[PDB]
Amino acid sequence: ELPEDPRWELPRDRLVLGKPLGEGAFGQVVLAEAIGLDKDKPNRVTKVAVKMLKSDATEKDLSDLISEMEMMKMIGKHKNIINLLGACTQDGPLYVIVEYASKGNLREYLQARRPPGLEFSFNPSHNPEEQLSSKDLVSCAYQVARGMEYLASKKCIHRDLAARNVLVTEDNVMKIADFGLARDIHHIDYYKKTTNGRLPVKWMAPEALFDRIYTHQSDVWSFGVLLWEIFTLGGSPYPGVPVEELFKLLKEGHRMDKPSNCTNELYMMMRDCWHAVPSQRPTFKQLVEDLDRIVALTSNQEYLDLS
Amino acid sequence: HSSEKWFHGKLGAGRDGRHIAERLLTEYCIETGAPDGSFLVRESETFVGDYTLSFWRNGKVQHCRIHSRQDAGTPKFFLTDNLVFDSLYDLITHYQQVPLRCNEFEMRLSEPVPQTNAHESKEWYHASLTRAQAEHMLMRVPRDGAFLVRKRNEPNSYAISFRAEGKIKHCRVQQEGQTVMLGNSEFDSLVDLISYYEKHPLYRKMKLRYPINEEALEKIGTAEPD
Ligand SMILES: Nc1ncnc2c1ncn2[C@@H]1O[C@H](COP(=O)(O)OP(=O)(O)CP(=O)(O)O)[C@@H](O)[C@H]1O
Ligand SMILES: [Mg+2]
Repeated sequence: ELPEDPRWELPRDRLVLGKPLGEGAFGQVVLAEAIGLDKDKPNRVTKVAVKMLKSDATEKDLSDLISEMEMMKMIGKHKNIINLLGACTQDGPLYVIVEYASKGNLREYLQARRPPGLEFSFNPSHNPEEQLSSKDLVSCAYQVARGMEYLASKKCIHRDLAARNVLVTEDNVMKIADFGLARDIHHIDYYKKTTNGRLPVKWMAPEALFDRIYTHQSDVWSFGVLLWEIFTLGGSPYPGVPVEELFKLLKEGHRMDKPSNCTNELYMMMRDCWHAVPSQRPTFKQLVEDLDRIVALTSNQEYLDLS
Repeated sequence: HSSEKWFHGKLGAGRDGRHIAERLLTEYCIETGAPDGSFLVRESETFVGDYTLSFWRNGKVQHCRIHSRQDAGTPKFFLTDNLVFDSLYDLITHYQQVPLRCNEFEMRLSEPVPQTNAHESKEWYHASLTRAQAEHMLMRVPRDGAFLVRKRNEPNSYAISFRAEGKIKHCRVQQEGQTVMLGNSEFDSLVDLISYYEKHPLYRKMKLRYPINEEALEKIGTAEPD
């Protein structure tokens, strides 16, 4: 029993757990039904997702989940950020209740939209209407940029931006999730990892890797990797390269190659995000604006020019 | 905040929002002999999160992007870099009095446009369903309040099929130009009519609470009685 919050705390019995949706080393998300989430609609059932610790969770993991929950309350609502619905903190396991993304994580979303290939066809010839276009891909990068831009304006670093952490809703809206590694840097303008532990190395910028220095600049690096993930439709960053050799590769100025079927500007965008000088990488405000233009230009949909 | 009006929101459940808005403004203005400046504000398809102002101008429907920015803590809306508002309302309001300066010429938005296609994406609405075909669906749902709205062959007319007192009962709706009539009652569109009776009683205090469709049956529907 820790500090309850009348603002988010929800009666533990107004939540009916369902099947798993995704797991990890020590943590799990399960679908569920929330009765009367809104006080003015006590009987309306809302499909939701609930995050919780596994059976073998440690003390440390619990504090990470507490933190994760506090971070989501401090960050606020945004079109492209998974929104926090409530929580169960008293007399029992901590439940962080969040919005349900019916199409899963971005990695899975993209892979299920990959082509059959020439001379090959799909069985049972699945939805040919959901096969994504070049316009739809830029739109996904744009949406994530908009969400990161908002997150940066709130003086926060995610530190775990990857396609597996971007959820896709029913209407295909990108929602940045998994704030368990996020940190507030309102006054300091950086975070320095003191302790040790698990880290998504293939998505981390050199300085965060070697010097343990985190900023919006390292998030932008991760975003470069995310872009690669998007344009390869769910590929794995630095495929086949052992992590222990990744260190050597980065220290020597190695960058991933251009994903086939990807304009040169988008590849240049990835390069900028991977700039060796952190201060030289674009900020999220620049990425949104660039991506804004490309979306306007890729979707041949004409609008009124007021200038 | 936005309370319907010219504000249509999501069109086609996220599918073909521009196209759906063009046919909605074209056939509507062509017929009603609408003046230039007729408009509606919809969600943007190209720029997710932003809005779009679609309007009628010289036999042609044109779209204008409404930028939104939620960084200054307060939301911001604008069409140009020299003018900004705290809400879609103050923004739409403004461009009703003051024109829209572009490449061609200027233009003050004139009058709103109702949601004439709003029902075409709803769960309860069916375009081609026979009465028996409808009764069979409501027969598989042993409840009171379950319903749907089918379109009939007769021009400008729809029926409302529902389960009152454990028995199938139908209701007649007639399209009169640009208004829907439920007998003596009159509304702006099917969706405004269903919206109403989703709260108020439609028959013996029986209210439209449970839209019915194929998937709705996969949640309630068994095999049919008689
Ligand atoms: N709201 C949601 N809707 C649908 N699926 C979700 C979801 N939230 C999470 N998932 C699924 O669970 C996966 C992992 O979720 P999340 O990233 O929040 O936990 P995590 O990766 O931190 C577990 P660990 O901390 O052990 O590594 C997502 O990639 C997705 O597959
Ligand atoms: Mg994760």
